[PDB]
Amino acid sequence: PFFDVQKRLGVDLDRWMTIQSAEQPHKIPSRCHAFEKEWIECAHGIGSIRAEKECKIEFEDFRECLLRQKTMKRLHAIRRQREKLIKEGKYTPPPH
Amino acid sequence: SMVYMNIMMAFTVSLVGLLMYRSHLMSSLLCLEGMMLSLFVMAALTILNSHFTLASMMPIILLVFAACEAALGLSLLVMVSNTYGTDYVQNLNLLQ
Amino acid sequence: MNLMLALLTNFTLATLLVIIAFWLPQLNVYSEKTSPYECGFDPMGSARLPFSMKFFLVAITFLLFDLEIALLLPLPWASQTANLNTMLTMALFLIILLAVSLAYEWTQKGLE
Amino acid sequence: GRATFQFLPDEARSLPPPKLTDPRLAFVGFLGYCSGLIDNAIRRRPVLLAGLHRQLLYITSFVFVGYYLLKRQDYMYAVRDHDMFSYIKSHPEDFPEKDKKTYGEVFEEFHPV
Amino acid sequence: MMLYIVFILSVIFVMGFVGFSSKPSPIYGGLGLIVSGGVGCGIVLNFGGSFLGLMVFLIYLGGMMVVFGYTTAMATEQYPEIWLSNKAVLGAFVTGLLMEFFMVYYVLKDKEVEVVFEFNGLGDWVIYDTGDSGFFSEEAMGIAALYSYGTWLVIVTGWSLLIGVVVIMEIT
Amino acid sequence: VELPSLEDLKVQEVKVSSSVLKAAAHHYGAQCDKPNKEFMLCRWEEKDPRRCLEEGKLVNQCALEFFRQIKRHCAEPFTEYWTCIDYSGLQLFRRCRKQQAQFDECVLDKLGWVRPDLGDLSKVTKVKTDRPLPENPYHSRARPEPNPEVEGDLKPARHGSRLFFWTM
Amino acid sequence: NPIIFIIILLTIMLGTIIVMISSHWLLVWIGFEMNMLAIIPIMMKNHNPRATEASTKYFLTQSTASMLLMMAVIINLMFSGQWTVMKLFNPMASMLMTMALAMKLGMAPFHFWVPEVTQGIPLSSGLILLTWQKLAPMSVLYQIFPSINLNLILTLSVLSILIGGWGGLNQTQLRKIMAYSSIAHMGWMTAVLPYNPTMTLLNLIIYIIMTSTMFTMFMANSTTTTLSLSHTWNKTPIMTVLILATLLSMGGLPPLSGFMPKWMIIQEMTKNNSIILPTFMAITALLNLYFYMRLTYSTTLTMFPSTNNMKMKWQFPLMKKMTFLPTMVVLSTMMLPLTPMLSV
Amino acid sequence: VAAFLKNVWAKEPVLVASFAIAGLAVILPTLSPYTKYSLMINRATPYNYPVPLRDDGNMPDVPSHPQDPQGPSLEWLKRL
Repeated sequence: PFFDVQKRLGVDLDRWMTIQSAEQPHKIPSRCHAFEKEWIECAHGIGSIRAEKECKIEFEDFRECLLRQKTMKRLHAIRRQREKLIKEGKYTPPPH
Repeated sequence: SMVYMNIMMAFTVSLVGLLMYRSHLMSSLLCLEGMMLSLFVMAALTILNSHFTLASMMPIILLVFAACEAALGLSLLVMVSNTYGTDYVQNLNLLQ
Repeated sequence: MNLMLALLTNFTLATLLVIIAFWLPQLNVYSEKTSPYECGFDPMGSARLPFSMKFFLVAITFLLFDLEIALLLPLPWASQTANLNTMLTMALFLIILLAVSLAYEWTQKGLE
Repeated sequence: GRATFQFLPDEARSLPPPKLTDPRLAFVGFLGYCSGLIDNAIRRRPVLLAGLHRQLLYITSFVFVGYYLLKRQDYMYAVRDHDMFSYIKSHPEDFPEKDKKTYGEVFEEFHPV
Repeated sequence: MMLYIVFILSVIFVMGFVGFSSKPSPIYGGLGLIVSGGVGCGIVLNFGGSFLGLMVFLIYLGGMMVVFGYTTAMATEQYPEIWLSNKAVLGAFVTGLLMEFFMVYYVLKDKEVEVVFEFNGLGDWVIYDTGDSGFFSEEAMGIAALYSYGTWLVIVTGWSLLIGVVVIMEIT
Repeated sequence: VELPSLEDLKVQEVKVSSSVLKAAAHHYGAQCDKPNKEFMLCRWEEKDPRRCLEEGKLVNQCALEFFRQIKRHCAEPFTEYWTCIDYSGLQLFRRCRKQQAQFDECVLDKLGWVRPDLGDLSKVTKVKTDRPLPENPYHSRARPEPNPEVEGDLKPARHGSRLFFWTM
Repeated sequence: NPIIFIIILLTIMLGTIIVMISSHWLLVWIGFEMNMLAIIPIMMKNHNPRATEASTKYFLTQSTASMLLMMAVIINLMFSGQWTVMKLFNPMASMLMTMALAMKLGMAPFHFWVPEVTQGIPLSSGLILLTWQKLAPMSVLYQIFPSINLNLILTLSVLSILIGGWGGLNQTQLRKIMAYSSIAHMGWMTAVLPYNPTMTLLNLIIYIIMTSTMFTMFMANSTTTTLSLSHTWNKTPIMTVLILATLLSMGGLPPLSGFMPKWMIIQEMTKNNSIILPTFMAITALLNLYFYMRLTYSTTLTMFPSTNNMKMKWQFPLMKKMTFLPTMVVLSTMMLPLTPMLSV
Repeated sequence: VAAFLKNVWAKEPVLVASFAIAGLAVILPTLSPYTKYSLMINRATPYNYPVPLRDDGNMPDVPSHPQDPQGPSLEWLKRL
């Protein structure tokens, strides 16, 4: 069972390499650093059983910051928006 | 992208029929050390584009045990051939 | 984009000279006795490769001394740093942790 | 439920404490009184009234430990009801007041044999 | 030279495993790993982290792959053979070899077929997807290896290896 | 999202090379100090570089005049200075250390500048209260509300352990 | 040899502490990695060619059961990147989690890890050390608990006692009879774990006590059931009365204290309107008792002490902490109104 | 014991040279005041960019001009 010795006596055995926004030895953040700090702000004193169905907005975009799932789909469908009309004009834009 | 499907297809170098079978047990311990680099790479592609800056010490430590692990397992596989001369996984005496 | 065309030159020049030296006069028109005399001075040798214990422990011992030089590898990168009392006293630990693993095994090596 | 990783926390001061001559504390160590007699019986003693110094310190063990164990058992029920009654005190919509109705309201089954 | 130089490496790496995942007579098993270990390092030597790839040659391919071939002589020293010269090897080689192309065949070669197999597309240059640039510190990947904060990490892994010898100083 | 037009672009762009930009480069930053340090507060202290486009031109327009001054007054030792340092390989500063004072023979004197030896590139400064302080950051949406607490009073078990029968 | 036998033995329990003292999936990987490194010497000590051909059947079963765990970490590394030990945020990860870890605790699938090791290790002495490896992953399922599919954790547990029960009626070798009914007592505790995950630990602390005291009784000579006959009238007739008491206690009979878990654990399994689930298992552990009866019909009825050999000398083994085991493993059923408020 | 440091150095002067360098290596960082300058040099090497601050009441020090006598003492290295 989770004894949690390291909360009693104040050494960090690890605790620092856990999350994406913790220390950054020379302060170079990640690609989704802005959403980690925002999402952890949501569920702190919340007991995580109501956090699954209440917060639900600051987590979903953060999932979509990281994989870029629909951003790549809105991009892929523009290759099918045009590019059957290769021969039907509209180069758009001319170089450069 | 497709750089993750290949390689998640390549994680199926366990495949359990060829993780202990058939004989010449060295062929089975082979894919136990070759199941690494499907974990050493699949971690390294994720820590590196998403600049975590700290978790990239974990792929260094991922080799250090699995080398010492498999080296231990290779010690015993001499002991099965020290008593016989052939490994031959269809050796079985202690029933179940 | 030359790294990667810095070596595929070097290997296709390598595999060039092999087949021209080996395989091209291997099609020559001499008599070419194919009799089993090609092995030298150990004529038959009707045995399997026997196990040698003193030449197995040399393999495993190296492998466990090889790991923690890669822990020891980022010592020059651990110089331009923050708190350095930690950095010095931890760097001295691994070497001693490598040194004790000698002295226990050093009381029994064998004719290596 | 706060103040994690204690054997028993600071806030257990206002609990009675569970003072002695309670029959559990007599029973805790009574089994130890039985246990020391077994301790001779395993070894072909052949006494069954053997060395008392082995037959003592079993009594001292269980009674001390069992007392120091029971101080958190009475705490944990005391912290159990303390959090239930607060959630009873808030949210009256989950706790209605039932109507008092005597036996002039009910027409029950009625099934005679 | 193309934009598809990463995807063209990984298919070799997938076919590197199917080389030794079936049953090749464990001296060509070495020729399944060293092929894959370099080709796999061809993937990792992109994306910035070159120190983390070049170590896979030194400690894995340089250390373990000698000892894995320093055995198979002192044990398993029967009369050797080659794979694909028997019937049990070739029957399993082709089985994933189709799916090594068939997975590629419709993941994106159709327009979008249809809902479930089009969320992840091949290419294009968003495989790296790291713009814009950085600073003169390191890659990084460079200021990552630390005898700073992690001390509990090293004090285990140093000490876990020290019992690694004492377990093998016995039975053999 | 909404973007500014094709106008508020296409400004007078400094079209120089890398070494001639790194040539002076040292006298440059340590003596303008009004548009650029405040531009960092316009980027660090508030993000979204789509709002902050004025002072991106304030740092640029003054830099246009910095090179315009050095061309008229003293450019004869300048052009030979970044000549030798462009003789490449890492652009070291210990090779043309001899020829550095022939450039700076008069930059301290003719037009009157200074040599910022090592006090630059540190020593965090203040500027002035220039824009209104951007409270209510990027979203800062809601907390949300926590769970209320219990202090109460610790009284013991109501009739004792209440498990199956188990009086005391 | 003597001092290094402690340092191997000391680090076994140091491997399992880091499993419990951790907020980070990397450290729980190291935790029962080095346990699989530091058990392999204890298998060996007298170097017999079954033992070498038993630990190698032990080994790679706990190499893969290690290896799928690190696969389960790197999946939810991709999803949200938090590495605290908590819910796993992906049903493709948690499915691969629970039935990877089901090999180290071995459930009813992942079958013969339990008999094929424990049989025929010439170290029958202990091999009480196979109670740590039942204790490390249970300390992992206390946290992962609110993220499971609720069907897999029961289907490995409904099969657990139905096949750990049948497996040993066909046995004589009492190490296998201890190896069996060790899957069964892993069946009662993980059938409950989705419903109030404490009052699981009550079953485990009882299971450490009653099994540890069984092996210490066995360390006079006992190997086989026929050898379990020939010590009533030879070694000590008080041993026959003691070996009766623990078995009848470990069967779950209400005058003793192995009925302490079930009696409490059905207080939780119903109260959750699940009635057909305990009635199957409660009637299933009944032929888990026909091991123990028909074992007690050997020693306690003077069944043929022949081949006259006299032990005219005393006994000097070390029966450590034995005098206090069948006084808390039998007589505690009245004295536990709340053991589940100390452990809670 | 004073002969033991001279009657093993007549037999194996190999590991004796190792301990002589193993020792007198841990000892010296607790001795010379050249250390903690090794941390003082290593602290004032700027990697990142110095972001500025804002005036609000204080005004502790360090105004908008950097070449004023404003900041701390890191200029002892040029004299070094």
